[PDB]
This record gives sequence, structure tokens and C-alpha cells, in this order.
Amino acid sequence: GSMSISISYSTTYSGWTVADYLADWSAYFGDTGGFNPGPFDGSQYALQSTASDAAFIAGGDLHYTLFSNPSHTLWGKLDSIALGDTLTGGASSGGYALDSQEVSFSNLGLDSPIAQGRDGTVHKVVYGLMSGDSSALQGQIDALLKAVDPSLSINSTFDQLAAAGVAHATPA
Repeated sequence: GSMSISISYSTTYSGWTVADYLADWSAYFGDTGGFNPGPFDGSQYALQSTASDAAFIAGGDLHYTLFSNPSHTLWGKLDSIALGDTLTGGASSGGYALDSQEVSFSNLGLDSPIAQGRDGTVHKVVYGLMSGDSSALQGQIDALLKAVDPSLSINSTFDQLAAAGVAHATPA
């Protein structure tokens, strides 16, 4: 359903496990953009690597506390993560996009309240992904996959997830 995780993937990665792909993408990002609409809140939070072309877009209803207690917290609803290369667009252009969208995860269903601060799952998922540690995102995807089918996991390949009705190949 709409409460079920849905994954898109370039056929480039059809034989990759989700864990292997996420670990390598977060290394590609390493240890332009912002919020749409912004300045500090948006339906998208997008970031470009300085280290490589790597870029992500977090989608949902996201909030950044800036200097307000609890400081430097990203909280709210995280519905989607899109991973790939080269951030484009912004508020002005009808939203952020990726020049090359490698993999996306939708219907994540994550919602972290401000009171949890940087302890929130949304904060940890997004901060990890851009600080060379996709472990938090992997844990949430693993749980969502097992909610559909317990023989699935982040160690499933993208084409195994397609065969299980979760994932969808896109052109390379």
C-alpha cells in the first residue's frame, strides 16, 4: 500500500544489495542546496557533496532548528530519500532534482518530534547519510522491508526487491 516502502533503482545497481549500495554511496558523498521553500523548513532538504558529484534529496515536512533549542536539529517528517549525482533546481525551479537519480526510497513513514533533538531518527538518518555512515537509514529500511515480507532485508538485491514487489528498475 501507500504505507509500504517503495524503491526505485537504476539497472546499473540491479545486482547490488541495498546495504552495499548505501554504504558505498555514503562513502562517495564522503565525511548549492538547502530547503525548499526554506529558509530553514521545507518539503525538501537537498545537499551536494563538495567531495564528489554525490547529492541527496530528503523529502517530507522537514524543519531545522538553527540556534533555537534544541540547536542544530533536523526534525519533522521524512517520507523519501533520493540518492544520485548533481543537484539541480530549487524553490524557483519547482523543486530540487538530481541530474542522475541512482536510487530512491519512498514511504519511509519517519516522523521525529523536535523534543528528541539530535537523538531523533530523522536527524540521525539524514546526518548519517551525509557524514559517511548510512547505518541509521539502513536500519529503518531493513524494518520497512521486513514489514512487507520477513525474508527481505537490506541484504536483498534491488532485483530481489523488484521480484518481491517493493522495488522498480529505472533506465541507466
